[PDB]
Amino acid sequence: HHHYINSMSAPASVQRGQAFTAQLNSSIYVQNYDDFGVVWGLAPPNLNTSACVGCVGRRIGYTNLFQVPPSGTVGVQVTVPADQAPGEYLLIAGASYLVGASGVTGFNYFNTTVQVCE
Amino acid sequence: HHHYINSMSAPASVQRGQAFTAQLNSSIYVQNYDDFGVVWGLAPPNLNTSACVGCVGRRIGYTNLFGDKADVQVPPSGTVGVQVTVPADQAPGEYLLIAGASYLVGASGVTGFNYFNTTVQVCE
Ligand SMILES: *[C@@H]1O[C@H](CO)[C@@H](O)[C@H](O)[C@H]1NC(C)=O
Ligand SMILES: *[C@@H]1O[C@H](CO)[C@@H](O)[C@H](O)[C@H]1NC(C)=O
Ligand SMILES: *[C@@H]1O[C@H](CO)[C@@H](O)[C@H](O)[C@H]1NC(C)=O
Ligand SMILES: *[C@@H]1O[C@H](CO)[C@@H](O)[C@H](O)[C@H]1NC(C)=O
Repeated sequence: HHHYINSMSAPASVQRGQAFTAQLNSSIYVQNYDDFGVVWGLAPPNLNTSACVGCVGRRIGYTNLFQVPPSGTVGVQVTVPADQAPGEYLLIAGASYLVGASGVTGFNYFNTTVQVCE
Repeated sequence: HHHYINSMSAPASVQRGQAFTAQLNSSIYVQNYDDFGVVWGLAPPNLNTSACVGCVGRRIGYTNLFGDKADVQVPPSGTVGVQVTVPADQAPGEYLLIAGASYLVGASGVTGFNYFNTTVQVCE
């Protein structure tokens, strides 16, 4: 229990209804750290997280994690629903976690721009 | 898809090293609502959450709630029991049992944690 997800990547373009792979990177940490899961969201590219605290957009997946390489890469399956309108979006990964002796829990967010094609 | 965990209960006393049954209630929700999982923590009885934002204390369990491989099936409205086990080395005494339920809600996809606590005595 001493590694955390530190970043997320994904293809620049995806086809709706067709699964693709998102990559999650991890690194070692001194404090105890638990990655519980990752919610996958598809958001408008203009999303304002200050006005919409915690927002990830439309939920398109959830990955339970609680396997994961402590200091490397893991691939995760993600699908944009077939009915999604084409265009530019933000793909948002919301990683739930616990850290430390006090058990601080929360979400870390990672995003990338993706083009959703028919 | 339209229900949410709104409360938690547990026994007044639990034996360390032994699993006990905690209860999670759920209610109907107007907007779309996902419960992803519940982290179970043992926190000092004096925990100030204003100073320790989002703290659950020592992690003693995690219940995955999403998908068909979910640990338990939450009824849209009602209660479900969850097996939670206090570590065998836990110091005896009074604690807060804290349940941290991760969620997503609404068309904007607001994600976060809801916290429910109850006082529990841990005995040898
Ligand atoms: C993830 O980590 C690997 C090295 O472990 C690196 O090659 C890759 O570029 C990283 N991706 C991101 C988005 O940081
Ligand atoms: C997307 O991530 C960047 C950092 O990688 C951050 O500055 C930006 O606020 C994020 N956007 C949203 C909508 O979360
Ligand atoms: C909801 O939980 C409370 C205790 O937290 C309990 O009194 C009640 O019976 C529960 N709901 C149902 C349907 O029993
Ligand atoms: C315990 O739950 C009550 C709700 O009845 C809440 O007011 C209180 O802040 C909780 N305690 C902590 C330490 O969060």
